[PDB]
Amino acid sequence: STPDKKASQKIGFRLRNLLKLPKAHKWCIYEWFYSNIDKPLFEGDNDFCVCLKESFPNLKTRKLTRVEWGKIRRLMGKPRRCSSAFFEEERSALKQKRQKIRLLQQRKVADVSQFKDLPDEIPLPLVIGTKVTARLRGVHDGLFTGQIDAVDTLNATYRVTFDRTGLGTHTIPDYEVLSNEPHETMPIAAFG
Amino acid sequence: FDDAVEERVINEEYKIWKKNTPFLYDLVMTHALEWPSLTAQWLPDVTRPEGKDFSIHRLVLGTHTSDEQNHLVIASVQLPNDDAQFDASHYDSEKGEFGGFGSVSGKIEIEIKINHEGEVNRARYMPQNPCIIATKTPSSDVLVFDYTKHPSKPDPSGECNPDLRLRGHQKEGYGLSWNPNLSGHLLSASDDHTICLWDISAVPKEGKVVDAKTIFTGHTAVVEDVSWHLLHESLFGSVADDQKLMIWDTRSNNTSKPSHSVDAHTAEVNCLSFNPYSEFILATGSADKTVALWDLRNLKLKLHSFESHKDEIFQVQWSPHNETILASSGTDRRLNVWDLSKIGEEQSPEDAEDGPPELLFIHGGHTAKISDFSWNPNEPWVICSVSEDNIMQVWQMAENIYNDE
Amino acid sequence: LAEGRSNTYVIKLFDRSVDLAQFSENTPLYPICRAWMRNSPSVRERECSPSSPLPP
Repeated sequence: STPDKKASQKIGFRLRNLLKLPKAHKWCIYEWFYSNIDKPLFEGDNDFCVCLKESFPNLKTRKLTRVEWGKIRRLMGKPRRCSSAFFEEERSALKQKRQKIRLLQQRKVADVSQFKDLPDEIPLPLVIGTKVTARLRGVHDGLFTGQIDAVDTLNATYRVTFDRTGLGTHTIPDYEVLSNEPHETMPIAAFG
Repeated sequence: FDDAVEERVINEEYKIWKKNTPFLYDLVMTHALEWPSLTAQWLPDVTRPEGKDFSIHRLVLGTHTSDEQNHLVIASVQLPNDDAQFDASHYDSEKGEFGGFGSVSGKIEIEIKINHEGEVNRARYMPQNPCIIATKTPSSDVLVFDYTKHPSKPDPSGECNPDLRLRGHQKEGYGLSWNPNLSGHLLSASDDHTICLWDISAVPKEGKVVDAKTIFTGHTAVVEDVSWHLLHESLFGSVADDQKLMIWDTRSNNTSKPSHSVDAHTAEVNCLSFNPYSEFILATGSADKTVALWDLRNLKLKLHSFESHKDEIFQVQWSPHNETILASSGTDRRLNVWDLSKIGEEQSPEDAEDGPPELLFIHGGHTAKISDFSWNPNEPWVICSVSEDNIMQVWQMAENIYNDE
Repeated sequence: LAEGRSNTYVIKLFDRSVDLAQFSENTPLYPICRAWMRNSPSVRERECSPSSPLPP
């Protein structure tokens, strides 16, 4: 081989050793995998920026020294102790938010919309016959690429066929699928 | 059956914690290791480059590999000074070092890898010389290493070259601690119900295997952890599956009967930790999901109790800067931080749902069992926690929680 | 899949693609995992440009 190829071979083997760990793979799933219905809830301009800038519109930069982060934090309050009760409350809130979203892609109306996420660019409902990325669980565990075949709007799941032979056709909820082709955003005014 | 819903709820909880992190943390780094670590310990030495806003700390790491080569790892984690210049809006999902906070030069880089037979159960350095490091093997014996006598890059010959190899057990274990006062005194705890004591300060340089100085057979169930006192050089406690906390004294000619014996919990007891400022206080965590504080001047009354862990407890560590702070972790994916001084305070009526008035902070940063963690002894209130999901997090909670201006 | 000089090294693992020529032996595993989630595209033009026109 070559010193570069051998080295890059070592990087590849490192990654292989890392991915042979089921828990590490699950973490890789949690860290970066976002369904199209989850991305607008988090990855947009988050509530921290909005509340910070509304409390100090006179603050210039969103990045500065930790010592002034002490002030910008104290002058917002004491963050609530994040606990099991906090997590169940926030999970219920996420259920409400994503219930709102699915209500939005039946081309209907939704909540009063005081949330700082998803102003208008709600992710679109999936089309039939496109390539999407989803997590398949069970006897073949992991994340896989596949093709979409159907929609289940009533329960908000999808029917997919995978490009990996031997896996076939399975149903996967809306919040565990990612669309590879470029993300599509359309205003809520189109959603209703 | 429920593996789908449990994975789903873990995913949602982690995403929510990632979303509302900036309020809760002054600094987090999420770093993915090559193999899971059942251990972590900040090395006492700190170096500060001149004119640079970041210090260069150092951590001792082990690997949990299935069958092939394991390692003892000594990684260097760069932490920012108080004049740091960074961002706190989100993590990053963008820069190639970590989950965002702290200096741009926050980058765990491995420095020393060393051959180690089997997985590294626990690796504790010896206080009188951070060069020497003990390790716990899944086999019977307990190894001792010096990383000065080893190449930074391991030789692929695969020879385990411990400075000493310590024997005296019959099975494996997890308890292992040095005496911080007397050089070379090492305690180990194993499944064989015995607390074996070694001393390495008085071993030949020609002898590469050393017998145990003494063996303590007080426990009857599996011993889980053992720790020396932090002011008394001759006093150490141990916990076991037998729900019994026992306090031992070295001066005792009776090594088969402890000086004290306490039925601390109603379940398995996995950890204990002496208070480094009050030589009279110690705490334990246990399988009954409660953390039992104790006072050494009276072992019949449990000083106080902590709840709100939903699962087992596998670790407890007192703070090195404040005598009133300690943290615990277990099979539950959360690491809780307690405050003694807040005991008995009357909180608002609802907040009892979050936890008792003294529960100071809960860490929602790990998707799997948190194996072990340790406070940084140099930079206050910075903790490195490792977990079974190949993740090494170093984080510092937001400043305003611990300060009532 | 397409074994690699050092112009490009791609390994197909779990039906995903990652470009290993960008990473030296010193790189941590976190960027590698992120890239392997990315399903490494053709070009690595720029890393989410640090320049920000965001005003006060």
